[PDB]
Amino acid sequence: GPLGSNHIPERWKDYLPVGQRMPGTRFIAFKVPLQKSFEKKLAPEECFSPLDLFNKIREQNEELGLIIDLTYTQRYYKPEDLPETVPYLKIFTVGHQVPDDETIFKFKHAVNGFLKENKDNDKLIGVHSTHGLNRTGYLICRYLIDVEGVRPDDAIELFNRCRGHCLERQNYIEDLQNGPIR
Ligand SMILES: [Cl-]
Repeated sequence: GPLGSNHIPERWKDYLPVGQRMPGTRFIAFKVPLQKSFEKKLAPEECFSPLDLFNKIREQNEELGLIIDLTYTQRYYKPEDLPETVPYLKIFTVGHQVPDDETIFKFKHAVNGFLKENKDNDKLIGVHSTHGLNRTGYLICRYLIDVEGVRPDDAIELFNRCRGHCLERQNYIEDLQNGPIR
């Protein structure tokens, strides 16, 4: 049979696929869409493909202008397979430590480079990890705190309310609340 991993990440099925766009920002968070080979392991209602991602964005009357992918554990999809042409960036966010400073800067640079080129539209920066929750929430909130001067608890609350789930990792939360501006 074909070569290619296709295991469903632990807890992936448990999360709402796509959050609401965060008002006051151009962020939106989602869990990783899965390419076709994964679907052998899913019920139809559990599937969440790249097509489903774009459909759900459209349902909100929004449009992605950049995808930032934080994942590393498997090949989940190839950007060139996305059914809409959208700028893409991989930023590997590995393991469970607070994302390192290089990762934080690469995130900020990607966001800022997108914004500076899109001042006549409201296209979004879509950010995903596996669950679209922990690494995603951390980086979004770190951006808001550092770049926009948002109080950490206000960033976390906005992220949580829009995502549909609360940021879980306590070390991430603690760094947001008490760690340094990068
Ligand atoms: Cl991952």
